[PDB]
Amino acid sequence: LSVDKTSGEKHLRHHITADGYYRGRKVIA
Amino acid sequence: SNIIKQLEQEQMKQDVPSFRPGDTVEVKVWVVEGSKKRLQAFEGVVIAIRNRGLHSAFTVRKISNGEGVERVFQTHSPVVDSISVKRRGAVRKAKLYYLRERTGKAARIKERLN
Amino acid sequence: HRKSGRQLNRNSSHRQAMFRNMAGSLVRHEIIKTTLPKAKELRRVVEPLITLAKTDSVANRRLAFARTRDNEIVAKLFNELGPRFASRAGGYTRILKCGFRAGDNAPMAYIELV
Amino acid sequence: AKHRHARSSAQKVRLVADLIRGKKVSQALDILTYTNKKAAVLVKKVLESAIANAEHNDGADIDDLKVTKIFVDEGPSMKRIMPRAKGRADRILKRTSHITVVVSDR
RNA sequence: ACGACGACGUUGAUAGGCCGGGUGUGUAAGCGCAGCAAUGCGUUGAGCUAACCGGUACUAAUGAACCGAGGUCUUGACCA
RNA sequence: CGACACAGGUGGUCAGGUAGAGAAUACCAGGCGCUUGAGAGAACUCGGGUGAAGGAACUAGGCAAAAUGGUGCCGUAACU
Repeated sequence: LSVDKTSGEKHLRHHITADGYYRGRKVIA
Repeated sequence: SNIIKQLEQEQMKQDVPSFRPGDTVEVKVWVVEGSKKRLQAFEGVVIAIRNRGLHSAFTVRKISNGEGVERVFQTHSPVVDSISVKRRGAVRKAKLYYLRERTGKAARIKERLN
Repeated sequence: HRKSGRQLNRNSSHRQAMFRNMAGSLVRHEIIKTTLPKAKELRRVVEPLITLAKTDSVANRRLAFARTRDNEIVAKLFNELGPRFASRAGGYTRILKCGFRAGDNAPMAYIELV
Repeated sequence: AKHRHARSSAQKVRLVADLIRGKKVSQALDILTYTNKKAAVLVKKVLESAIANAEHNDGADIDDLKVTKIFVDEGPSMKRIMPRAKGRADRILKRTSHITVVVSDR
């Protein structure tokens, strides 16, 4: 359950409902 | 105007560019240059198509006059040595702005004809 | 070299091609996934395509089924997704790039239609 | 963890096992992430999985478990038709690897 | 060419979209009357298109990690 | 068959499938994608398509390239 910038919900597959990420930068809420 | 055509209305100012040049149109140009003893009067010369010229500093075109050995050359209009022009034939058609031919093929039914 | 023109990732043919298709994908399904040069140029395959196809008529619907070979998502572009973008100029269907996926390392967003 | 199967080369399957031979397991994870050599992965799946099974089973603390011994020597060989040149036939005496990893409490 | 170099990173116009400016071609869709037809006409000296520029941030330039010696000595004047 | 899943070699039948001057190009039927990949608009060849003016001046030799080069009418020399 480790998130890059923020912290909380995570999954080594899809983005996250908080700001979205993986390594990119885009994706907003 | 923009910084490209804002500094071009001075030299060779856009003096009411005579309707024609236009296709087959052959407006007898003018002149006032010296080259020799500065006392040269008017002059005359037949033209044709092969139009040319842009926005700011536009030029006449390929005179293509039959008289004499042949033709060529031309002074951009307007110019330090410019003056009003007149009319001629009543237009025609083909494609004015670029029209070769007429050269290397100038005869009766050939010239003054597309 | 010279200025920045188009981008032929492969050759000439492989480069109209490709644009079509993966263009009708953003009208059949509001979700597409290519690469980096991805649909950045497909953002063009769509609008052009929208507009000149905005208002329903004869001199528009044809331009539609000319770039996109399909009857299913050529009529839906009308009566749907317009009139649905009425008082809205531009911003047709943009998208924010997404992190690269497995296999061939290449970041890709998801076109989508807003 | 340990090491079995593969199709490595043994020769190039080391030097990476190097630098990560000393103590400190953390000093074995920070490094090896950037090796720029094919001999980075596979050898990382281990030593990282070696610390595993070390926590659960064979009780040990990750805070004091370090790398003690790691060697690379084994095969076996195998015939391999690897068409080279402009057109010929040659058997490849290719050899596999052996990446040993022991991350116990030092 | 790899590397480098240079600008910017919201105190943003860097790039794209849109509009406009500056350009390339050349007479549109449709319809009327055209015409047997090819396509000749009138409506349009009308459309279509662009690897320029400007305006405009509307869209896209985050977060966060990290390389990291630690003021090395023997010894001239001035200052305190 | 040729050491190998080597663009080499190897007999017969289908030469009326559709458009032309034909068993030539494009295209149904049928078959196939089994002749390693990804990113950047160098210098640096082999293949390839021709240049404003002159034009073989290159060269052992115009080698190479190009040019004339369908059909119908008119007309057609020396020599035999």
